[PDB]
Amino acid sequence: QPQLQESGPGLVEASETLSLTCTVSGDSTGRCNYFWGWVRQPPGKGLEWIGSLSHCRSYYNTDWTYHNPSLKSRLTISLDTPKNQVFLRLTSVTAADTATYYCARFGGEVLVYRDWPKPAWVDLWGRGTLVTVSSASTKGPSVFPLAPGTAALGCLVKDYFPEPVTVSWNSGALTSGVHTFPAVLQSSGLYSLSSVVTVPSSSLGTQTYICNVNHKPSNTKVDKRVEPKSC
Amino acid sequence: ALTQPPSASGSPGQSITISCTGTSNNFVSWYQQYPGKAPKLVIYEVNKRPSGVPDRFSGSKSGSTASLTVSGLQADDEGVYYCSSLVGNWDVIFGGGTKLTVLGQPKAAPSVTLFPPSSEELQANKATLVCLISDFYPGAVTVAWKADSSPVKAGVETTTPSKQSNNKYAASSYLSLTPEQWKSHRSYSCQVTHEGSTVEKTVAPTEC
Repeated sequence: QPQLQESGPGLVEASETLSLTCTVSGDSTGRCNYFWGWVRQPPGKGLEWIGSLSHCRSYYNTDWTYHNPSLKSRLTISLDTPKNQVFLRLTSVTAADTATYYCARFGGEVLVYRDWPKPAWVDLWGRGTLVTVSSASTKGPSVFPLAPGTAALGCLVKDYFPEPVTVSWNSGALTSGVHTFPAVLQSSGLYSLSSVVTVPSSSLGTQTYICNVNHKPSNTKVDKRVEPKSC
Repeated sequence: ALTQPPSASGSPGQSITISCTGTSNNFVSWYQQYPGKAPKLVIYEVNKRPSGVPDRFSGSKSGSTASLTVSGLQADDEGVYYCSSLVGNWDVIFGGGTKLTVLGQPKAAPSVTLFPPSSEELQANKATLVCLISDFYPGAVTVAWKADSSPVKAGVETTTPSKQSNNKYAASSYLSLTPEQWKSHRSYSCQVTHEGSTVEKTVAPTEC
């Protein structure tokens, strides 16, 4: 089957330019059958249309370009049909433009239409490429305690870059009841995550609980003792 | 805009239908997506199936509602389904997605623990309320935050549910505040909706 392959930088600094190329194989972008364009998906969120365009060989005019209105002012999409490539350029980016970007082939009322073509559905998707937007340099985490039948306690692991961090408890001696969550990318362009463990309430006065945070990209390890609150 | 329910579920072999409201024309489509993978078109033009898509998937629509039916649910039908339509002259929009769970274990309501900002974070001039949501199934929730009795939208980040070691699901949600915001309100709440229940936990700056 045909393939759409995205290429381009996976990390772009804030207010700078996000550029991607899509290389089409096994089909020709110079057909009047389809539009070519882009869709993105922020981590943990839904799909968002970016836009699509057409430029086919014909005896009439076939140049059409449609953009998502909320992106248009900083959006350029283009086709180089001889190279069988589609291009995306998004300027003035912020962390909020962090997303998996998908090359997309759109069908609909395209070849035969009334008034204007109406590409409506994507029948071929690229694998997708994750582009993270942050101006951060490598930075180790700050670690704060989430202080506590059973009780939950944890560590809030803040403001690090890039991914990933890993977390253990009591140098690995505490594994039962542990859950470490996925990170969130914050508007600062830094990540945070939490790690939690559920333990017996009766152990809080007498058992020591330390989270061990490893951030290999910054060669940082942080150990944080989590104590019961004074109230 | 297109609106979909957050979650749908059924047992293997059963039929399920998920709705998408806000549609109009016949340029309705449906996509299936697995974690960490690209969506796949399963229905286009209301009821047409691409080659290779099982006849177990069908589409219908009435007026301002479109529906995807999956008959004979199979485990690997589990995933997130997006509806989509052409709107205006030539725009494409998407629904927010429905997580379709193919039931493989008992339903379980979430346990919710809400941590106030730590003294140490407040001393660092930041404040994060941490709402930790655990031991639930199906793995889909919606999280809302309140300041006193008022909805709060800004400063909220929520992770996608993922499996715990015991194979139930957990999720996390964060409300970022300034220390002044935290101290100036009577309380803050994390409200977690799961299937037909809501569980709300509340914390206060004046209480421990």
